[PDB]
Amino acid sequence: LQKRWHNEPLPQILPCVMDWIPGYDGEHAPDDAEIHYDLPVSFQPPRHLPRFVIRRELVVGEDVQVSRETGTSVWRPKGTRADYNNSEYKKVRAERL
Amino acid sequence: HVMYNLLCDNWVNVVYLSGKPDRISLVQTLKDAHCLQLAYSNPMDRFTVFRFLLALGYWCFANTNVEPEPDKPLPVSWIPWLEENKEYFELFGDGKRFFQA
Repeated sequence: LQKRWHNEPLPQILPCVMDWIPGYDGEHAPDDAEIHYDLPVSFQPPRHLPRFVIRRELVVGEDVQVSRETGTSVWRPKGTRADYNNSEYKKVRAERL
Repeated sequence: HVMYNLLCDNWVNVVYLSGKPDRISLVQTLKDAHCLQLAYSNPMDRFTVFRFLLALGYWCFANTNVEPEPDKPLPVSWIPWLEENKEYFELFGDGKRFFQA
């Protein structure tokens, strides 16, 4: 589960929608199954057929592991304040002198 | 001529609980009314289909005096009664037409 920034709020539950599965034990459609009209047959004279749809849930941390964002989002100008104590500047200054 | 009866020809699209969509006629629909579901894209279409089915059941009960029971396919002596007057459900006929003038 990808994230985008540091304080990105997250849901504890991830609902999922799945197609119903045959198998002749539960050959009849269950009670908690809804019907969706999204079985395509044709497209130019568009034709759709019913399809039984089941619903389940998932929980973050036990099935899906939360990932982290890559790169840098917030952009700031460099604006490096000059320092007169590090070694590199102390040698560059003597070289200029 | 042209023959097209409501009971004889498949014009009702349903879906069985086993997941197989199909198109069937009127005689098969009420024979297995306990194993399928009406599937129409527009909700008004399936509402009017159910209303016509209810009105037909009301008429046949009025002329057979049988009250339907739950979980049954349908009460017996309803399919043969609808087959008795199969000429009344005529479309593109000669003198007798269904829902026409």
